Amino acid sequence: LVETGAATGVFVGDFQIPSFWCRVSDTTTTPYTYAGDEETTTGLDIEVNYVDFRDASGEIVEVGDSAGVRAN
Amino acid sequence: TDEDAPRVNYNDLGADGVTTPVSDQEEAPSHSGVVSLNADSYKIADTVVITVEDLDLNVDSDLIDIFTVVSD
Amino acid sequence: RGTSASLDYNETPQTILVGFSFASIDIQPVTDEWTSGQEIPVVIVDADQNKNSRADEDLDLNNPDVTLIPAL
Amino acid sequence: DPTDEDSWTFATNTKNTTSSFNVDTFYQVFDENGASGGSALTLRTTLSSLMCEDNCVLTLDVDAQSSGTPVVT
Repeated sequence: LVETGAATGVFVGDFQIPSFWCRVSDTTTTPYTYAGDEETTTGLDIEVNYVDFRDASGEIVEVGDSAGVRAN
Repeated sequence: TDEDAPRVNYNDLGADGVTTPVSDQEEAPSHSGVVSLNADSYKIADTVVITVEDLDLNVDSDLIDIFTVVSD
Repeated sequence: RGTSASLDYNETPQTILVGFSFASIDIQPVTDEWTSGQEIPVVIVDADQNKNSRADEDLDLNNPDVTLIPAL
Repeated sequence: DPTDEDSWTFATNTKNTTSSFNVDTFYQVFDENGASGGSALTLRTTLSSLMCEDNCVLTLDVDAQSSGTPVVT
């Protein structure tokens, strides 16, 4: 995440969607336990989650956005 | 904000000869962050761009502020 | 990509941001049809090959530090 | 120098944390043709008395985000 200006307050990042990915079986262990087979990303939703340590009142809240990966 | 707003105090010797301070305060609000994704649908090998509009994440006015991913 | 350094003179720091640039290649035919025995220009625009702002640079095969060369 | 080409050398590492170390400025440690041109003599504690107002000091941070890979050499 890179701030657009010196004091703009807007952060931008980017990356490229892969054809395959490896699912996490159990998130309650460190390190995570991974599945044994790759899966296509097509037909799965993609989401980003941001955690604001300080909202308009100075309290912790989490916000997000979603989108769909498609194929032809 | 309000009674807790940061205030600068300056002790002063007045023209009437009595010592009377002068002061100013300014509120320091916090901001609700939003996160967004540039498109509603992506396809394989499409560039996906993430933006976060949180003014509170700017910690320096001279330098670009950067946040990086953890690999541990 | 995305990481930076900070250089300071006169108590005003400046970031040195590292980034990549999208390239564009385009053959430019002088008239409607490219016929036998006519030179037409080929133009590449990639800021990643401009590694010196005070010098003009050539895409020489023989130099290992030129990472990309056009080919037909 | 009004007649010559002036050369200055800086210690700029702002993360050298050794107790003895300080960011400093030196005058004519080299020439304009990259020769010796003399020894290096401290100016850090005298810059206040030579009319320097926040304008005689160079500092550098090679890895700003402490990612482990230094950006500048």
